Amino acid sequence: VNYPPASVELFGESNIRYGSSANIQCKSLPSNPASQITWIINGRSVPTPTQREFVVENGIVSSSNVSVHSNELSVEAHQINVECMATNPEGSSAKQHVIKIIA
Ligand SMILES: *[C@@H]1O[C@H](CO)[C@@H](O)[C@H](O)[C@H]1NC(C)=O
Ligand SMILES: [Cl-]
Repeated sequence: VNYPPASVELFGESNIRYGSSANIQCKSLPSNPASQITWIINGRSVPTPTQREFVVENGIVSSSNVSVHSNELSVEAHQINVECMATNPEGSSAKQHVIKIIA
């Protein structure tokens, strides 16, 4: 009856020009109860401004869209490591997405 999200779906630009932002979307796989989306940029948590929840047959999908801005403090070794985590009381799952900053 209750179970954690089995994984997350992570979509977005994989290469962007320095100074621009990448549109990143995270969608949890279905969970019960609903999961909270947390974002991690280069190893540190950042706010989740909004998340949107949908019901499916199994449980609930949580979705969050963010824009990741590339600048001198967010870029490390010419990339940005983005991780999305989906957590409910039964456990959590996560995926990472690497944004390359092109020269
Ligand atoms: C989130 O982004 C996806 C494309 O990556 C888009 O289809 C969807 O409508 C967006 N949702 C919101 C609330 O912006
Ligand atoms: Cl791309």
